[PDB]
Amino acid sequence: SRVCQVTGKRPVTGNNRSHALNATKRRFLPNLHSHRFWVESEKRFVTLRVSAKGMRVIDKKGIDTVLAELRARGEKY
Amino acid sequence: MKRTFQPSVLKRNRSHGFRARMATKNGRQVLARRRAKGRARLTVSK
Amino acid sequence: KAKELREKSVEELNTELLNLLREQFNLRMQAASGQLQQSHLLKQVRRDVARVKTLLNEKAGA
Amino acid sequence: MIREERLLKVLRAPHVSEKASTAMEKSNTIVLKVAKDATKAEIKAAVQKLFEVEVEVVNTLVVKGKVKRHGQRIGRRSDWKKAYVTLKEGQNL
Amino acid sequence: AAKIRRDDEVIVLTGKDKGKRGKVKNVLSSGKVIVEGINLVKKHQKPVPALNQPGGIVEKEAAIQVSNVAIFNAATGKADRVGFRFEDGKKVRFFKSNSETI
RNA sequence: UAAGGUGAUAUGAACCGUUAUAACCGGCGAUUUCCGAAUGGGGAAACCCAGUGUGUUUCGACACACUAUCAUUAACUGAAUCCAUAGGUUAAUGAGGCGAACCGGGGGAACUGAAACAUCUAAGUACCCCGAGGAAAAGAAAUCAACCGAGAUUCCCCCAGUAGCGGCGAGCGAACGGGGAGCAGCCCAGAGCCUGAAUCAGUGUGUGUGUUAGUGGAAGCGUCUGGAAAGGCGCGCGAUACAGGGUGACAGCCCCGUACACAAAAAUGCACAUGCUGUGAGCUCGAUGAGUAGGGCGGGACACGUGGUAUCCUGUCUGAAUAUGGGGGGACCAUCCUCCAAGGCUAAAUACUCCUGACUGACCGAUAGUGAACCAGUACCGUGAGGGAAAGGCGAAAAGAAC
RNA sequence: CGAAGGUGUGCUGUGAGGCAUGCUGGAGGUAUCAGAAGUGCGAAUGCUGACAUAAGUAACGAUAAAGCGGGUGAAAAGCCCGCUCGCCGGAAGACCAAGGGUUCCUGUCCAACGUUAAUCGGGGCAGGGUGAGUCGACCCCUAAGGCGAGGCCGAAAGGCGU
Ligand SMILES: [Mg+2]
Ligand SMILES: [Mg+2]
Ligand SMILES: [Mg+2]
Ligand SMILES: [Mg+2]
Ligand SMILES: [Mg+2]
Ligand SMILES: [Mg+2]
Ligand SMILES: [Mg+2]
Ligand SMILES: [Mg+2]
Ligand SMILES: [Mg+2]
Ligand SMILES: [Mg+2]
Ligand SMILES: [Mg+2]
Ligand SMILES: [Mg+2]
Ligand SMILES: [Mg+2]
Ligand SMILES: [Mg+2]
Ligand SMILES: [Mg+2]
Ligand SMILES: [Mg+2]
Ligand SMILES: [Mg+2]
Ligand SMILES: [Mg+2]
Ligand SMILES: [Mg+2]
Ligand SMILES: [Mg+2]
Ligand SMILES: [Mg+2]
Ligand SMILES: [Mg+2]
Ligand SMILES: [Mg+2]
Ligand SMILES: [Mg+2]
Ligand SMILES: [Mg+2]
Ligand SMILES: [Mg+2]
Ligand SMILES: [Mg+2]
Ligand SMILES: [Mg+2]
Ligand SMILES: [Mg+2]
Ligand SMILES: [Mg+2]
Ligand SMILES: [Mg+2]
Ligand SMILES: [Mg+2]
Ligand SMILES: [Mg+2]
Ligand SMILES: [Mg+2]
Ligand SMILES: [Mg+2]
Ligand SMILES: [Mg+2]
Ligand SMILES: [Mg+2]
Ligand SMILES: [Mg+2]
Ligand SMILES: [Mg+2]
Ligand SMILES: [Mg+2]
Repeated sequence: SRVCQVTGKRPVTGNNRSHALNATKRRFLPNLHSHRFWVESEKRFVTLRVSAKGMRVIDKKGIDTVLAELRARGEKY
Repeated sequence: MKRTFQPSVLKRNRSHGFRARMATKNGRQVLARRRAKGRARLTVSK
Repeated sequence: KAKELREKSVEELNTELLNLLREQFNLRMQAASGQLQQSHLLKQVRRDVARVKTLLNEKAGA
Repeated sequence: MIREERLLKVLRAPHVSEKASTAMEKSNTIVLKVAKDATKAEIKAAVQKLFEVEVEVVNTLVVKGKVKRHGQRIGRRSDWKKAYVTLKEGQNL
Repeated sequence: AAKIRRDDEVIVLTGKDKGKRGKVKNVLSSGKVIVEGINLVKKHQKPVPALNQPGGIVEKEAAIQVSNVAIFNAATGKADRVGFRFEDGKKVRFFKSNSETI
């Protein structure tokens, strides 16, 4: 599914509002990308389905910190 | 002339049988409704 | 019965069970040929088999 | 292959009729009601131990119980197994 | 718990046989009793070929409501009522009028 | 608990029992085919076919046990590729499926209303989906207030159809404050000192008490009519019992009850007391939740439709300060007041009824009341989802009509 | 020593109605003054049931066709036996499959069913009847297609697939 493995960001629903204020149901999808992260501690690359926001979270916290959250959640990588 | 009901037990069971109902979520809902109604026959069987 | 059968051993109860099952067979043959006047005997034999089997069960895993 | 407890429960009743009488007189065959789940091997062994006679061959069929209508509601008699137990030339019972 | 029992001498309180006495022959689960010489009927019994049995008008006791009979207190010659008490480790019946065990 | 019994149509047959293994009622056990989550594999449900391990005064074939998937944990094993990791096998433990309503969450209509219709309405309704509990959710202030003060959450009554929102149409519709039900507060973001010190859960025992069988339970007779008396008439009696039902017509005193008084071998609920395993109390010195708050863009939520619009959530792009600090007080600024976000837990008052027991009704009484008083979710119809009836009353007693 | 209800009659009220009483019925009814409403039917091509009408009318289902003798029986055009006559014969015969499910055979019965009578029946009731190593199924093998450990994908449900 279109779910960020880091933040949990998923498709949300809302409306397209026209100039005439006609509401039509829509979705806002997360900016998802499958990215290979180098994990020094495991001497292996880990491919995660992450939003650009989640990628910034990994830049701040570090991949080991983020992967530890995934283990605690039971979420495999 | 040729009428709409042309029998076949194999096609009867494959299309409406117990196992066919059990195979999908919506078919298990058919069985659940029929059980709540208190139906004697849930499906056509042997 | 039930108290009298409880005193018997596992080997003894297995013998009585075989005897009751032989009697059950002979009574069924007698009933089926229309030769059994005492219809009540079938229920007595059937419930004795039940008593023997119940006691064998409480002696095997207790 | 066998067990006495099983053999004692396998034979249910002699079946009486004109066909059963003629099968005995002409072919030395006894007609029985046997347990529904009884196999030809079980019926052979049970007749040999309990009736003390030698069995040549066992033939079996399943009889479908008749349905009777009682107004709007139906009744159904039980299906049962019939055995044609042929005994060897030397006849006893 | 039952106030009227098989073999008791009872007196009829209600019906065609009011005042008459008789022995309880059987007590039925319906709350009815058969009492000897009481509530007689003359049934037109149909013939049964399976006996080669002919038909016949048969006189028999018909069941009477148990509430329609009273325990007969022979000692007082009167209809009585039953009470219950424990004498020894056993429950007993007693006549309400004279407090005597049955 | 008992003098009667072997459920019904439903007799009859053969029997069981009467002072205590007849039956009947309740507690705990045993047995519990096959299908069904169905779980050894398969499958057109109730069937077809196996592997492995065991048994055979007969060690052929049958009987019996185990063998599904996934998750966590452990042991053995083990690639590309040296280590490693993946993978593989086995074992332990758990899950799965079903089912009323209430409950939290993910999605989410339209008819309709606007006397047309698109903003708006219907309505976060119907429905679909996920999950949970006896309740759920919420919850101990970055909350209000107004310079006086209040002190978590939930629910009820007001405030008030007010202030507002609104093609300022149709409609939508607060809060502040007041009266009430109920009330309870805690822990982590860490170390030391003293150590198992408050609490909570699992669970042995003990007592109280509740449930699942039960026990006792007052007092009326004569006469008349009548097929029959409970009715009329006469005279009695009980009542902490004249609730109600039955009995050949309407019974306080005939029967079952009712008021009142009692009872458990066994299992179980709730309390306290107490044993045990695990958890930690108190004190001192600290620490104080960052891709967060804030912002731009698009939406959504707030009674509040972008409006002069504060507050909340966030799909996208960004991005602080650090108690000499930060949030809020409905654009915004100053002053002042008030609170301390980015961690978590928590009972009550609140919502509901598939079911169990007791009781009640100016509710129905067979075209009514359930669709169904009755063998009804049946018969019947339809490929199917599904739809879905009609149908109660002899008599007090079958004495159901011998001949 | 006769309630409600039903069916008559008499009196009474402006009327909706009321009272009395004969007969039927067989156990319930309720003054008065208040109280509450599922409170009044001729219509809605109203709803359910019952019963008329047309009318003893149409029809009795292929125009292949019957006749007679004897029988059984309460009754015979129709059933049984017999002799003829006629019809089909690439079927209107025989055998499979599918589908049905006892309709099969024997005895017995005739209400209803059978477009008539019915002694007859695929109708009622009872009993009987289906016997496999080599006929079919199961079984081994695959087709289209289905399902599908892991997996890939998707708000959830799910979709696809090794
Ligand atoms: Mg053979
Ligand atoms: Mg066969
Ligand atoms: Mg008592
Ligand atoms: Mg399976
Ligand atoms: Mg299986
Ligand atoms: Mg297979
Ligand atoms: Mg290696
Ligand atoms: Mg579940
Ligand atoms: Mg409109
Ligand atoms: Mg639960
Ligand atoms: Mg909670
Ligand atoms: Mg202050
Ligand atoms: Mg409102
Ligand atoms: Mg208040
Ligand atoms: Mg208070
Ligand atoms: Mg009493
Ligand atoms: Mg009467
Ligand atoms: Mg903080
Ligand atoms: Mg904020
Ligand atoms: Mg303006
Ligand atoms: Mg201000
Ligand atoms: Mg907090
Ligand atoms: Mg209840
Ligand atoms: Mg009804
Ligand atoms: Mg009526
Ligand atoms: Mg009335
Ligand atoms: Mg009246
Ligand atoms: Mg009035
Ligand atoms: Mg009318
Ligand atoms: Mg009119
Ligand atoms: Mg005409
Ligand atoms: Mg004419
Ligand atoms: Mg004509
Ligand atoms: Mg006639
Ligand atoms: Mg038939
Ligand atoms: Mg025939
Ligand atoms: Mg006819
Ligand atoms: Mg027939
Ligand atoms: Mg899978
Ligand atoms: Mg697939």
